[PDB]
Amino acid sequence: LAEAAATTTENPLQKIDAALAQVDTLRSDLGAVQNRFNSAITNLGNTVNN
Amino acid sequence: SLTKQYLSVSNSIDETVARYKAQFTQLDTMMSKLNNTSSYLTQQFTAMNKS
Repeated sequence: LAEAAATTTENPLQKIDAALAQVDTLRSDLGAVQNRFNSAITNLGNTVNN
Repeated sequence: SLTKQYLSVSNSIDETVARYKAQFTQLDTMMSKLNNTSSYLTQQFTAMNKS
């Protein structure tokens, strides 16, 4: 479990920004995969017709 | 940042909407072709049976 804090924390922004970077990277990956999904769908439609 | 994220999401959404609509358009063109072919096939059957 998480422990309590006995002292004020330093350089909090240098951690918050790192967390934001992680979130941005994950969001980028999630957005990206959808493009591959759409390309696959279009290709599959063409292949089905053929 | 937030209205910015809105700019980004609006843009992405718009790309997706264009994609879906385009797929539908191409599909409907294929429909046009097949419908016409089958329609004249049908008339041919009707006449040759009326024979």
